[PDB]
Amino acid sequence: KILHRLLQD
Amino acid sequence: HKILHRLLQD
Amino acid sequence: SLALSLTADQMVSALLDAEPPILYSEYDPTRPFSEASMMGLLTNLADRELVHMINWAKRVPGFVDLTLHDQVHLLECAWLEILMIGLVWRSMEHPGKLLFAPNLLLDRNQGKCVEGMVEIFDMLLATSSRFRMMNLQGEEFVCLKSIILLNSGVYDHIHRVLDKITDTLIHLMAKAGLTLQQQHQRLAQLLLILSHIRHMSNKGMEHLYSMKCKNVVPLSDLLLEMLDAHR
Amino acid sequence: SLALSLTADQMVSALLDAEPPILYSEYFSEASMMGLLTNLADRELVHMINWAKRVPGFVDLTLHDQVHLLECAWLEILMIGLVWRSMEHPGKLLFAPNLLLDRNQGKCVEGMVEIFDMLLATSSRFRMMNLQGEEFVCLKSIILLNSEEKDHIHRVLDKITDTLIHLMAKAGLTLQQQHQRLAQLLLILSHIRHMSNKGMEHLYSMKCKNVVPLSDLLLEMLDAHR
Ligand SMILES: CN(c1ccccc1)S(=O)(=O)[C@@H]1C[C@@H]2O[C@H]1C(c1ccc(O)cc1)=C2c1ccc(O)cc1
Ligand SMILES: CN(c1ccccc1)S(=O)(=O)[C@@H]1C[C@@H]2O[C@H]1C(c1ccc(O)cc1)=C2c1ccc(O)cc1
Repeated sequence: KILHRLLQD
Repeated sequence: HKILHRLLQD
Repeated sequence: SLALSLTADQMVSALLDAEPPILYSEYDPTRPFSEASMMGLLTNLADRELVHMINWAKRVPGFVDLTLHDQVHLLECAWLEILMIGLVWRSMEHPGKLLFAPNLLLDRNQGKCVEGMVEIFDMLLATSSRFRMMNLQGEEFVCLKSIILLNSGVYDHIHRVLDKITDTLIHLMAKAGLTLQQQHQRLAQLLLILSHIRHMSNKGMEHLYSMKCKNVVPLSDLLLEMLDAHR
Repeated sequence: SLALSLTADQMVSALLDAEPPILYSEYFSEASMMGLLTNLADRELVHMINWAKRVPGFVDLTLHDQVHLLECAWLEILMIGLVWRSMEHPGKLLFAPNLLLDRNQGKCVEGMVEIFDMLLATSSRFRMMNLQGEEFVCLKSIILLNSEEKDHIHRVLDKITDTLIHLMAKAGLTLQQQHQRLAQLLLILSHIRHMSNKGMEHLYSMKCKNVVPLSDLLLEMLDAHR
């Protein structure tokens, strides 16, 4: 999910 | 008035 | 007022004495559960509990100082939270089950009978487990339940009374031998759980409204009015 | 870890440094009003995500848990932010510097005035308590974490409680006053939860509608509440 991408950075 | 209103008085 | 002049120990004695009775459900073991029969059981139980809740609230120090309109508002706002903290408290010594009544002890698979209920059942079980791990005391429980009643609809007298209940909580923890740091940490842990009880009540209220609009069971005139207050 | 080793002042300075900026809106109708709020919220969300990674202890959690916390807490966090910046504006919500709205302007969207009134009452409460910046950032972090991993979260929460008490004692409050103020602040979090749940109910109602476009990120957050 989008939230998951933003966090994973 | 509300039932609750009544029960609060009894 | 009168509440403001009570000692901590007097506050605790007042709250313990005001505790409502534990009621039985009208559970009928001769027939299997349906969504409807389950909802009927819980609704009937809650309705009978509400009448004792009203008597209890009038014995919470400071509550009867309020206008009737304000008393109505607080109970309208808080009634499901209050039923819920009661449920979680009496379920503490029943791991994995919710003790709705001495003759109605349910696990989550029985909660699945009603659409949307098992999710809330899981949150209630978790809250009960959390109280069990913290070894919540009965004296602490009555303080928290009174806090829910005074706080959940409050947005100066009410705040002064809430401050007294905070004093009473800390007093209880000190008496139990907690260090000063342990006291404010525990105070905080318990009050943060009230946010989760609020959450559970809101989710439950949403579903209760859904059920009424689907005519699963007849709600009492009282419950109809309590429910309507949230819509 | 190193989050639990922080002093109270370091915890406070860390939270202060992590604060997001105050964003401008693109300041009518149901559609226009919702457009403005949605666009704002969407931009704020990106800053919130990077703010959370600076909340001590948060990045120690699994990505799974980090996602869960933000999905649960994002409206609470937007709301406590709003209430904070509206404190010195009695009867008004400062959504943005160029977007100061009053309860009447909240009538433009259905069901929104009720939430507006609650937000206003919360702002009024913070104003009366004279809430401090250092207290606000602690409360906001508590919302994120509250709303061995579960023990880690609880260890960090205790630390933030310690930090709040530190600020109060440093401010000269008596022991009795500290405990009372700690309780007063944490009970406001119950109200913030309540407002979030009510608002979320409206959001995933106006969604099923298609009133406004709402963004992919927002749609995914919103979807997690159902
Ligand atoms: C209202 N809820 C609900 C959720 C999904 C579907 C239907 C109802 S709920 O939050 O799970 C609520 C908790 C507990 O189970 C429900 C429920 C209930 C309350 C009133 C009512 O008319 C029907 C049911 C519960 C309950 C009942 C009595 C108690 O003492 C404590 C909790
Ligand atoms: C979600 N709400 C809502 C209520 C009625 C109709 C539609 C939405 S709400 O709770 O009132 C919420 C508070 C504030 O006003 C709403 C709202 C909002 C948030 C996201 C969104 O996509 C749309 C609107 C608000 C808001 C927006 C940005 C902030 O920084 C703080 C609050």
